[PDB]
Amino acid sequence: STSNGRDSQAKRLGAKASDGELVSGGSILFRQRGTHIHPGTNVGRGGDDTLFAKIEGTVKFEMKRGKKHVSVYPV
Amino acid sequence: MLVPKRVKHRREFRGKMRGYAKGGDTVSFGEYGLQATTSHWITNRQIEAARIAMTRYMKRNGQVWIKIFPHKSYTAKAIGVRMGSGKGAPEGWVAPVKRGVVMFELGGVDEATAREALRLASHKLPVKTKFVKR
Amino acid sequence: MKQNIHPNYQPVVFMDTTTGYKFLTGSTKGSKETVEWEDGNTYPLIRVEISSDSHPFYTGRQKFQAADGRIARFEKKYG
Amino acid sequence: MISKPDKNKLRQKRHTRVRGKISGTTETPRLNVFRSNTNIYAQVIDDVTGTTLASASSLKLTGTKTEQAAEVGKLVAEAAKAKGVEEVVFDRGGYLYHGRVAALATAAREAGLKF
Amino acid sequence: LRKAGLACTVCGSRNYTLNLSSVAKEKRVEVKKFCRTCGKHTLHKET
Amino acid sequence: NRLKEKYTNEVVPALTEQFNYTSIMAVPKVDKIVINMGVGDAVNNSKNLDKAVAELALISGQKPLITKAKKSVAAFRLREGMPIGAKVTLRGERMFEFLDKLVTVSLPRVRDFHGVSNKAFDGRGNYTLGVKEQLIFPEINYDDVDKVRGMDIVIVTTANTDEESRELLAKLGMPF
RNA sequence: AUUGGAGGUAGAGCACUGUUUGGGUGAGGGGUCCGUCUAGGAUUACCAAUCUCAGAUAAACUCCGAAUGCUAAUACACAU
RNA sequence: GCGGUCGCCUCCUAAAGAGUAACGGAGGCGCUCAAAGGUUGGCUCAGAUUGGUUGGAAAUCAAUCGUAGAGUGUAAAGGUAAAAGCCAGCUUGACUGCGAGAGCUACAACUCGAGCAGGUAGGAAACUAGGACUUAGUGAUCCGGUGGUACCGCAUGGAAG
RNA sequence: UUGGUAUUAAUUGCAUAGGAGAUAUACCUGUUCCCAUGUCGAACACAGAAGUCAAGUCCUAUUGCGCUGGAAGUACUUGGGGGUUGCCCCCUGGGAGAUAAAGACGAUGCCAAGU
Repeated sequence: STSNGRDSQAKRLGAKASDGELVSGGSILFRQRGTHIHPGTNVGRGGDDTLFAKIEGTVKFEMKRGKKHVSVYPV
Repeated sequence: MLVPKRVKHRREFRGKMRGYAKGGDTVSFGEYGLQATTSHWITNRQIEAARIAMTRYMKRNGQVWIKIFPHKSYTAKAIGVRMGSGKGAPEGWVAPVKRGVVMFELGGVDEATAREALRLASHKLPVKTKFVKR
Repeated sequence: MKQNIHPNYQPVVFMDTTTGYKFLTGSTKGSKETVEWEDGNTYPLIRVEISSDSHPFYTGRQKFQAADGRIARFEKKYG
Repeated sequence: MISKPDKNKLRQKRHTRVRGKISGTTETPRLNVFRSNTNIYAQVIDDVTGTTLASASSLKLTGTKTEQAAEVGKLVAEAAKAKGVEEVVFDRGGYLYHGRVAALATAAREAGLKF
Repeated sequence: LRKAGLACTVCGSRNYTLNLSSVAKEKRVEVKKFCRTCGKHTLHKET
Repeated sequence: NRLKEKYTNEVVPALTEQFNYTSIMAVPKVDKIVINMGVGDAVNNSKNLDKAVAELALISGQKPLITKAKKSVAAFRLREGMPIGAKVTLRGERMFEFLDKLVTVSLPRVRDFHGVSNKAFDGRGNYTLGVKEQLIFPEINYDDVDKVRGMDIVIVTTANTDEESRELLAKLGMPF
């Protein structure tokens, strides 16, 4: 044998919009079981510890704190 | 021959073999070298098998070195076994070669002596090295 | 301080008499008690009358251990 | 054996811990929580244009016994009502709610500001 | 090991379902929650 | 106290002789003690050590607390545990309620060759010390000293000056 | 096609986790003898306790970091 | 054919979005925790070195250095100091009724979730709270229980169901 | 000369050297009051500000270190093309890392006062 038919079911990790889009209030931003990016205004961290929006508007990235971030700038 | 005494992954991949030397591509702690103009999977028994011949000609000298360490747990399979159903046995240890690889350091070595057991290692290496100065 | 020290400082009715130089308070021993004797819960004698020079490394330098050393092992006229 | 590590850096340390529970600076500016060894400042701060600041404290612009005063900055707290910001962000910083913090804090709560 | 439910005074005799430590602790679980007339808590019980 | 005054006024010369002159409010100065069993030994019952905690309440610095070892030793199987040997961690004017023991009572009681501890170099102006038994502190010690379970004694200056610390303790009471 | 992001892949060097070549660095652990109040001071010896300097080394190393591609908007072209 | 394997989570193989091949590698999990959960309020580790009676390589201590070279209930991954690390108090929100909006994609499923109501619980207030640092810790319908049930109750009432 | 606050994020921090304490901050004095402590005025808190620049602080100077920072060239590579191919070469477009010439002992606002 191998003891290696033991399997992992991969799943979708990464981005959803990532670029200034008019993403819906309470909509998904970036799947994270582990935070590379870090939150901001109009943005919630999930029970799935992702980033989810709260209010529509542009969702550009910011280098706050010497670190990677997402808020939502309105309009 | 000489073995990495502890290993966190006793199987490897076969790796690749592309292009040119990575680092150690000049002679560092010798006067002489032999540029690997080719690339293979050199085996530790073949290397030290060259090195006792290097003692035989190169009798009384000190810091005459090979450079590499055999890093690769190379693994073959057996007779009549079908394809797969597991991966086989780690028979030993190998280092990779690139083109342009300097392999040899030579200290306290004359020019006339500096081709000879080296020239036997031309018959004791599966690679096409050649004579190199600093 | 703790409030209401249920550990020690408890006042045994004694005296830290002379050259320990303490009297009595919420205190229990040694260097802690108070600095006076001129009212006298008890009176300052019961421990000692000679100071830290009560240590015999220095008690009038404590050379009363001398003489010793050179009569070890031979200044004699026997044999 | 060295010394105590300094209270100002430790209260800007804890102040940086607390501030994320605090902020909302624009449209509800923050009145500080400060202490000197002596006497404490008074400032209301939005994003950077933190409109008014004053001592109310021991460097020559003070109440007399500003320690356990009412005016530990209640003047400046009423000056927040002179701006027009009156139920706004009040700090905590690296500070107990118990000490002379409570004087200006509860006294501003008397002065018609919130917490 | 661990399997229990949670009762109350009336609650249809059972409100919540939880097992917390029915072999480690083994005393009692007492949890106040909301009833069918939520808007007020009551102190709640265990099956 | 008493050695406040003879401290400051007797070091005003040693101000000038030693390192800093003119820093007349902040010169070198003592810090504290720590007084500990630290025996280990807890694996037997820990209860005999819980009479060493009454030995530390008996020497009566302050409340006799205890420490937990970071890892619990395989050679001692103790499973980290809070009783290990006692703790005070005594400081200040309580030290100044404690030093006249050290200079006119304690080692001048135990008479053991003026207790030389010149080995105690803590790098920066601190100075260790130990003790085996304590027949120290009259009318407190006896009728339970069938074995003194130990104690350790570490003085510490504010200064990093080891030799001026030697002149700072050995200024008063104990030669080495 | 331009702009916007994202991804660490190839490559590299080693910045960490791994392995490892020398050179320096050293308790100690075994070779005189003084010698079992008496331990030892030792002699050199293998690693020389780390660390230091070059030399590397990797799929499960990455302080970095592509070119490609993917996506967003816009532009132009179309017709889906 | 034998052997093994047949579920779910984690990393490589994955080719710089995802996607993932083989009887490929590496591991596992088939849980605990009424407090390791919430909240408030504080704290910073491991380790190195010195020095100190029992003494050890570490028991303890103190000092010095110390970006985490620890820990994070539980493997691994990511994350991790405004701490998710550590300790105290309150504490039972590991609430009810939801749920816009989303993501993921044969379906079934699954991942969240703004905000609102009903009251709550801490917290002075603000603020937070629909389990745990996130991710294993779990299975379709039936059928029979458990309780409630303004429902039906076979002409009619009830009862049976 | 400060102190307070943000922002830029280690060109910004460290190390060394000097100054400033009187504006102030700070160090501190005591425990009385509230609050104190797995102990303790340590810490925190309260009250005072004796003494004080010793330290923190802040300013100034220094590239000793860390920090930042390219290149030219170059690895790699789209698209295309060729040859003996577990491969290599070439065109075109892209273009690193390392280097690395160099910067660097911060900078920008926001308030009370020796300003």
